[PDB]
Amino acid sequence: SESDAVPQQQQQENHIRQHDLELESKPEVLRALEREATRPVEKTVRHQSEREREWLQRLVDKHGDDVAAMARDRKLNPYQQTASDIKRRLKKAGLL
Amino acid sequence: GALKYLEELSKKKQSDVVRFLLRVRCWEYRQLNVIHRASRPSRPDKARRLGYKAKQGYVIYRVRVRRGGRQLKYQRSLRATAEERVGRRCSNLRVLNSYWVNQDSTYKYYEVILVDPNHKAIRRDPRINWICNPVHKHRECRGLTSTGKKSRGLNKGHRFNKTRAGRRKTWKRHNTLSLWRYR
Amino acid sequence: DLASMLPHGRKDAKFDTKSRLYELCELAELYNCNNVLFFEARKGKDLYMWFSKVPNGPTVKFYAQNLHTMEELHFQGNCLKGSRPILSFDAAFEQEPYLKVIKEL
Amino acid sequence: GHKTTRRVLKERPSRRKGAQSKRTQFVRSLIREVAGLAPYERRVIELLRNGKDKRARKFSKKKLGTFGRAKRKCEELQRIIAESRRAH
Amino acid sequence: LAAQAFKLLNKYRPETKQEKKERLLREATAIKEVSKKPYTVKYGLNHVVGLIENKKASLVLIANDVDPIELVVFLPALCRK
Amino acid sequence: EDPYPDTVEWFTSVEEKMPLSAAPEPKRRFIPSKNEAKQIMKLVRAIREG
Amino acid sequence: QEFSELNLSEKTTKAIAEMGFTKMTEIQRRAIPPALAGKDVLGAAKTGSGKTLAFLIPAVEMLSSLRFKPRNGTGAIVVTPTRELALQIFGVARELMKYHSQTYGVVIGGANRRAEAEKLGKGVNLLIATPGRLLDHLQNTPFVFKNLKSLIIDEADRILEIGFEDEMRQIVKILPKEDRQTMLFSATQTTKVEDLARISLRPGPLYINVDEEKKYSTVEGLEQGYVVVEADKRFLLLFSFLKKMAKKKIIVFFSSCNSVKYYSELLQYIDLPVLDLHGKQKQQKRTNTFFEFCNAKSGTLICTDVAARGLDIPQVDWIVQFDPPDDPRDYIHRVGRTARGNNGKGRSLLFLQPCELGFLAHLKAAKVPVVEYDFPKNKILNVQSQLEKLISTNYYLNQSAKEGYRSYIHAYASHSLRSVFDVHKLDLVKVAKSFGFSTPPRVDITLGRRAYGSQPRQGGRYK
Amino acid sequence: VLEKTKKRLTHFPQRKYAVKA
Amino acid sequence: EILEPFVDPPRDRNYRIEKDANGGIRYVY
RNA sequence: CUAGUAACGGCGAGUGAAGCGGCAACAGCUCAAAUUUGAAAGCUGGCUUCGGCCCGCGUUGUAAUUUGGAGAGGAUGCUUU
Repeated sequence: SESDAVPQQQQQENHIRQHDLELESKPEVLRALEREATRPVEKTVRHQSEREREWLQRLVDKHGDDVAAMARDRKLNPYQQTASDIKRRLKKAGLL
Repeated sequence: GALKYLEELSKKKQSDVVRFLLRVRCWEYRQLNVIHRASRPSRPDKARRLGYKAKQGYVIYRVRVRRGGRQLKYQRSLRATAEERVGRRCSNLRVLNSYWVNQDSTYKYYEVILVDPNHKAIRRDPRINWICNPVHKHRECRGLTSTGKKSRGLNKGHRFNKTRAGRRKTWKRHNTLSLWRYR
Repeated sequence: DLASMLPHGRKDAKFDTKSRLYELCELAELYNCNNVLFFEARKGKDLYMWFSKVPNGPTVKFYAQNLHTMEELHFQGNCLKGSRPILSFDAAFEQEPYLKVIKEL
Repeated sequence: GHKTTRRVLKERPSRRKGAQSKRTQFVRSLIREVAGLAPYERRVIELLRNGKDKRARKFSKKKLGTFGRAKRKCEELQRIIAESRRAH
Repeated sequence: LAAQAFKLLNKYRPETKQEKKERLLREATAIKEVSKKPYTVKYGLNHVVGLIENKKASLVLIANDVDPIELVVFLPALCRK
Repeated sequence: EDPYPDTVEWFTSVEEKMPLSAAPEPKRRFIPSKNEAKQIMKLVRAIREG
Repeated sequence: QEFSELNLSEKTTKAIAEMGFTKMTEIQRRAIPPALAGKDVLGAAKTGSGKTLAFLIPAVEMLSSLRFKPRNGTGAIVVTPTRELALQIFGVARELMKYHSQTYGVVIGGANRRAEAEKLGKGVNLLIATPGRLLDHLQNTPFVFKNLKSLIIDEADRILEIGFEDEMRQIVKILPKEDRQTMLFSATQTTKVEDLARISLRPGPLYINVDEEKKYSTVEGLEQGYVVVEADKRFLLLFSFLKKMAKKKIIVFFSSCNSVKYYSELLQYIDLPVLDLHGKQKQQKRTNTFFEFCNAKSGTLICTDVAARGLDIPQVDWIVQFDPPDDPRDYIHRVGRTARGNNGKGRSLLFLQPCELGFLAHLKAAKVPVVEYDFPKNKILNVQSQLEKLISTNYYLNQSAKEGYRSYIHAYASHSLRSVFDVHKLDLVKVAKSFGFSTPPRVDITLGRRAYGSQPRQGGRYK
Repeated sequence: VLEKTKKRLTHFPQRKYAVKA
Repeated sequence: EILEPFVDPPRDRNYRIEKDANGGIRYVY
């Protein structure tokens, strides 16, 4: 039952994955293609530069783990990146 | 912003200062030859919107053409005539575009933007290698410039039924007697 | 033809249809005219005529259908350009009220 | 004809594709005041200052070719006269 | 007035290509083996007119001999306003 | 009629107090230059390669 | 009765627990059940009673039950008098819908028209808006409102006092009426309120009358202090004031949440130990900071007047009003009483610009004693150099200053008492210099003889 | 080729796929 | 002369107005 | 296919399309209008040990971003090289 009458609620199963689509007695070629599609692939995880690692290391050494303080700092943080940006860079690097 | 201000001047070109400038420049153009070289355009805003670039290989040529009747009117515009004269003058360059710069009681004055196809900066720039391609030889002679399209009626609508796809080609297509195998 | 026939009149052409009828009214005020005869062509095929008493007078719209102009060589008649005509009104213009208004305009 | 539910479309950015921005208004007025007036514009200015509004409107129509253009040009010239009076 | 303006402008003349590349190499070697915003004279017709429009300019100097003169006709007036 | 009249500064008589554009200033005008950052990095690459 | 015993959705219950409100208040206790039942209600609660939550709970629960999505348009419409109350309601609504999926939006005057138009085109289910700008958007911009189901009118007496009668009646006639819950909160019940109610609500309203009838309006037992400060020394005077009467309890009232945020951050840089309270914060830790301020010895609270209306001011030494008061009459009586504060001698001073000296004749006609202050010019701690350096060197300060400046300007524009607080007497250069700028950033201060023979219109459709 | 088009073809290349009967 | 204390101080023609056929405002120029 | 229809015509001779529909093929984009302004980051030539050195063009505007069923800027958190 649809209180608001739009067929789109029937048809449904604000951001979407845009570089890939998340997908859920037959010919041998079709099964081979299906297996090739479903085969796992190498991650090839992107990593970080040496100077970025050094900068994050110094920032952690000085300000501990206070995202507000690291955003507040000027000398160690010339590029006035946001505290959330710093937090995700630290998480990706590995150290808290 | 300066180009926007220049565009507004060109809009109110009949104003006092612009009238004075066109007067002085008309005297200068009459004193110079019929066809002559400009390294820098008289109307830089118009040149920029028409495609002139501050690059080695872009030149402006200023040309004066006789105005008036040919009561048979010469169907080619004075702009097209100036571009064609520029082509015969410097056949080596390619006519990028043209724009009116001044007019008199006997001559009308145009400035044409030309591109050098043999300079490797022009070859490298992927926005101009299209005119580097050999298909654009003598666009002014084949009527491929803006004046050419305007005179050929290359526009969409019922007003341009006979010329939207080529006048002579449309005539031929309508007057061919096509006969199929199974009639 | 009507301009030749009407000697207290002024001819003018190409009124933008996107404009307004009271803008026609300031046009008539500019020309100091107390009556306006508006020709509106629809489809470029059908004529619409507006007779208006300019300042605050009632206006009449008719549709003109069948057209024959002075330049056709089957009329065989000619008169003075601007001389006074004999206005020959029909009786319905004398009984009927909206025909009263049409007769007055 | 057929009964279908109409939707509400997003405002196309192609609307108002002319000019309405304050910066362009500034630029246009500044270019007006630096450049001046055409001979016919100055004639209509003189007519409006003398008070011959009808004559100015007729002259503007004769020079331009359209009633709307004549009215508009009389409008800019009138605000120019008013602005000059305020400035003085 | 011209001389005094030229004195200040020379004390703030832009860095040339030789010393700019030299300081870039300085920084690169420092990276191998801390500054403030550079203050320098701003040049360019479009850049300066935008700066004036945004009221970021403290003083404007205009060449008297721009051979397309339309490039400048509006500039003193816009500066004034 | 005076042929060549003195210009009246009707528009420019009023000084405008405020800048034209309300577009927010981008971060690049308050952060150091990534263009020079990339140039320095390229120079460091060149020095390492000798 | 608590929010827990009232049987709501799990998302709403978790949101309420996260905010921290456990015991329901008076209106929140006997208004939410009828509203979720669906009966149209008129109430006379006073600001600070939690009516914001009391009417947001039914709207949010209804949206969650009806399963609204951004493509369906507006489902709940909030009509608010001023943009500060709009932002307060917006913060509360964000707190409620933190766990839900329906979206909330704000449409206020003195804001980017194209940005609001794009917002509405994208789609908002719960929209808080001001009368005039709301009506303009309904008349001019393309967005979905055919699925509207709930309409709250907050402080309709304020709305009518400001003068949006025509706007509100046009809003009522334009918005759909069938199957629509109508909730209307307004303290005073005047003839304009009677008319607005009779057109708005359905034949059977449920009426709530526990307005605080013991209004202790003090007509004589008050002494109002005022400081006549130039526009470009306002922040410097505030700074010198705070330095000099540190080790004393201070409460300063600002106008807008962005101004509160900018002053808080700037004072943090310029070394002012300060407790702050503004909208973007979390409700729980706002309560924590208020508790700390009440149970502290010294300290200074940076909060806005609209929030101080709901706040219960403890015993403090100084009550300062830096920005112009939102409500002059309520301001005078309420905060003079709360400032003088029972036993301890409490003092309440207001900042007056040289263009704002009509408030003196205002108070004189109001029959209240006033006292002026001197602020010797050499005791003003000139730190404007450091201010301009920081504003020019820090981007986050640049933003916070720009939002604070524009919010102050728009509030001053949509201030009620225009005769004293008219924007056209302000000097934008000096107000920007007080905010720390050298050039005042772009803010729009705005935010006969008809045709010959032109008869009126008896037909034709325009949209 | 232009930088914009290069980035576009780098990040959104032509994909290789099939439609099942 | 602010009568009420805290409220704001209360604060060429070309057409003649007449009544039209439909009981609406008719405009005489 | 519309179609010898509309429309035009010493309305005689005659002239004479187009929308739609079924197909074949199908692919979208670059600019001018913005301040990189915390850094002309762009390009021509000759000199080479071919790796990088100059000269010149150019701010009267060369790189990056952007082109109106758009976009920019911040915040924001995912995903690509």
